Amino acid sequence: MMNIIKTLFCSMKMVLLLIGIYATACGIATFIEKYEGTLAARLWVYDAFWFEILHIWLVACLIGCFITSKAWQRKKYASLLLHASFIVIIIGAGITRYYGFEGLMNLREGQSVNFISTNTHYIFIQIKNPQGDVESVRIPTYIDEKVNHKINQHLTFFGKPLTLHTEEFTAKQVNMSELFILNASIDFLGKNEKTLIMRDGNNAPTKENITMLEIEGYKIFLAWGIDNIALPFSIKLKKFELERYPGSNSPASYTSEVEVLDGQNPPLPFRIFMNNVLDYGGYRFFQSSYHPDEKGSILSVNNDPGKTPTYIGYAMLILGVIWLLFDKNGRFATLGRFLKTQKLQDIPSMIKALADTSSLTNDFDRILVQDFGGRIKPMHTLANEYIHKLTQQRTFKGLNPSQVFLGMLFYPQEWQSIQMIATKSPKLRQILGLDENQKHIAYIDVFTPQGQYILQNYVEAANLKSPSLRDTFEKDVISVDERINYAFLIYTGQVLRIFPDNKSPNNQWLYPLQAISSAVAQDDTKKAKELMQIYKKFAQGMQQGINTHNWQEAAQATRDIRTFQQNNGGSLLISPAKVDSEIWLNLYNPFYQLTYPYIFISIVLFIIVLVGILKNTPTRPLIHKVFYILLFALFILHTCGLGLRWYVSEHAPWSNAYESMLYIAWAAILSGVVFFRRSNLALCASSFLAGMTLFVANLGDMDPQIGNLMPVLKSYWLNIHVSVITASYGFLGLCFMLGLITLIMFLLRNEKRSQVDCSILSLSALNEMSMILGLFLLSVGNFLGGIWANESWGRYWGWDSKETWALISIGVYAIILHLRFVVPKNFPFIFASASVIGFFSVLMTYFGVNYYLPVPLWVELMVAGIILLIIIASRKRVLDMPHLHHHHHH
Ligand SMILES: CCCCCCCCCCCCCCCCCCCC(=O)O[C@H](COC(=O)CCCCCCCCCCCCCC)COP(=O)(O)OCCN
Ligand code: HEB
Repeated sequence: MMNIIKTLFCSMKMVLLLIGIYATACGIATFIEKYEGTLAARLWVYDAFWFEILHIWLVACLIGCFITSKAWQRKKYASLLLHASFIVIIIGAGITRYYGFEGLMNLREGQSVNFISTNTHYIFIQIKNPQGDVESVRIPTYIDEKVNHKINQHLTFFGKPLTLHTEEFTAKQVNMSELFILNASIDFLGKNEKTLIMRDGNNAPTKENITMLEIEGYKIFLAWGIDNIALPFSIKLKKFELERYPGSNSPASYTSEVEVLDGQNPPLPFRIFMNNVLDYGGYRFFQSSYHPDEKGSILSVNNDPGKTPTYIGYAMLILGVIWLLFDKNGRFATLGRFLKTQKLQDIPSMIKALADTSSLTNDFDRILVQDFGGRIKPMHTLANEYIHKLTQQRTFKGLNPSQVFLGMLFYPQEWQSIQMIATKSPKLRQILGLDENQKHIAYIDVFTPQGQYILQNYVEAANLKSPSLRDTFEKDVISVDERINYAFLIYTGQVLRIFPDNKSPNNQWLYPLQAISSAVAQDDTKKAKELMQIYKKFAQGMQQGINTHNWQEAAQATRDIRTFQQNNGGSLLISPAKVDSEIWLNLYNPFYQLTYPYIFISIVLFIIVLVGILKNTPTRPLIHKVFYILLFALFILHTCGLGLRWYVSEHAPWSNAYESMLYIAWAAILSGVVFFRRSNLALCASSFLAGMTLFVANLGDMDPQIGNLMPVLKSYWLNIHVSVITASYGFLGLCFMLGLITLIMFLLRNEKRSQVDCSILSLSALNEMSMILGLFLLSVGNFLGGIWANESWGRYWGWDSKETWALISIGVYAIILHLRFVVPKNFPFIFASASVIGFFSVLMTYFGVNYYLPVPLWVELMVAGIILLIIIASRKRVLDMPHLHHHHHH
């Protein structure tokens, strides 16, 4: 009966302590991860028995706390669903612990492989009992080099049980032989002995057949290394392939094209692009690496039956959050009701010579060109995309993208010294030099004084391992290699994919040069000279134009080009009206500009409402009318622009990732405008959500902008995830601000102006509401990351830097909220203190981890002020939170 459990003291008082213990453990894990720099941290905490008991303790106490609170006598269903989920989540992780297979699969031509090779290391012990039997055991013993654990496993049953010990990693490798030597001792009745292990290479234990001991009942077999597991079906390669970028002989994309077969089930072919996955059984396969002989490829493999229950838990959690945010008698709506109750050829001047014309651009935008992905495009968009992926700036020093495109084409050697290419990490620039706080590099910078492309070796080594989770640097090298190859393609004309190779579609659409040299010269063509003199006139007029500025000869040349394409292309020839309309859209669309107002308006309305409640009198409805009218105007403009988007582009609002989040922002601002011509803060929140979603979506088309043949980060899950996390941190910052304001106000009250106490209560309520929103959004967000990882790059959630700390933020804010039930009185001041203090978890997750993947006394200057403020303000902390009052009272 529960009376004993009450003497176990399972109640909020203890649930808080368990959550705090879990948080501090998952935190300290980060520091030991750094200092040990290895899996040793997982040895101490993540996989230790600590959690394997603490999670059960937690679940049981949750159950007990709901029982003692009689949560099911009251109806309260939405909150039940919420804590119902976490139980499902944790039990799912639990099952994932025991049944989570893992390993690597070595696919090779004509091999017909059956074995997974595990990355989990193991030691092996076997004894041929005098009965010549096979008693065997496998012990994990996951040491590598930074940790050398004393084994304590002593099991066998043919006779007097085995006992074993490990001493020291006395390895002597020379890389001609992989001598991972290690010394150990073994015990048997009257026959204890000392031994050497010498683990073999990570490929497979075969040489470790040492056979250290022989006597029947004493014969022994020891090994240390990887084990293998057999699938129920065979796999083989059809033909591996690895394309190169032409300008660097560097790898572009992997392709497997494998086959699956069984002894009676006929073979099934299957295809795997570098981002694709195979699923035939419970197993799932991720292509992750290729052997440098380029005749075999490695697949990452996982099986985890815990997936479906955990997904059910995620769905339950989403539904619970959405339901609780509106269910009356929920704390959020109840605080809302409380609030409502109380209320040659040099660079300089070439930029000008390009910019101040626009005449050619007005028509060269109108040419039709291929992306060589397979899609025709109007020039403006292709050049926009190329310039945007080279320079992440929406615009350069000048030169609307088409202008810089022409410039790089026909004044190349100058732009070759311009710092176009963007680079993130300073480590990469450390190879190229000039390691200031630079944002860009020049194309010349990547070459030796000789013709050597210097980054080639770094990238060639990195791409072989980059597809998995990796250091930033391992991503930056390949991104910059891609951008460099694209700039090479922009040079020497290999992007001006104008001329069709045949009158019938048969579309390849050749370059300028090899068009003349090949198809044009090879085939009769006749249009040879025409095309020759057309392109030559183009080049001549352009190279003259920088001098004369009345270069319209290139404009007539462009008319010639367009007429040629018009009378040489087939049905692929888009109508001129549609081309004009597409460019017209790409210029006029609002979604770039609209990022700022949705934020600014929300903040400016929020601050004035804050000034209102700080003096406890309500704001005149005049401002409500004004700002609702402004939101209405922005909404009308946005809706019409989005409708025009749908009208011009057939992208079917179940569209590309970019437009989908535009529709989500539309929905958010709509919810704002339609249902809430009642309360200003609803406009604030709705506009802020729409603004954040819009900004993240627009950014999602800037950096991930496609070039050719490479995939990008357009996955719906990742975009939603980033947007949610950003909004959550915004809400949490607002919480921090409000709490700090409460702490300051506590200084002011002197019993002469009791109104400030009603203001205190109002602010505490608003802060708690905003923190509830923050916590719910952060909860959903953090798990969307685990969803994304599971379906994109690999296994699942995994104890990882910044992930544990997002979990710590969740944990701390959970502590803060339920806290209500523990602390008996003076809730306002307590809550203000905690709301300010807990912000450091978000600050960690956002900035600090990037330092701690030291004494920056800036943080000391911050925390000392916070501490002294709390100190002094505590002197007058006596207030309470009733829910029925007016005027002098709340
Ligand atoms: C259909 C099949 C039916 C089978 C039969 C019925 C079911 C029997 C079930 C038996 C279950 C026995 C075990 C129960 C206790 C296990 C508790 C620990 C579970 C756990 O740690 O899971 C981790 C998963 O990661 C995680 O992500 C854990 C989730 C996150 C942990 C915290 C929970 C979510 C956040 C909210 C917590 C509370 C908020 C405040 C903190 C494992 O680790 P791993 O993934 O590395 O495993 C791969 C290792 N090779
Ligand atoms: C998501 C996040 C979160 C988390 C993590 C949590 C976690 C928790 N939690 Fe929670 N909760 C929550 C969120 C939360 N939570 C909310 C939102 C609520 C609602 C409030 C009210 O309604 O009151 C609650 C509520 C609640 C309550 C109250 C209800 C009644 O009626 O009584 C309790 C007791 C609890 C406990 C708890 C515990 C023990 C734990 C550990 C696991 N919670």
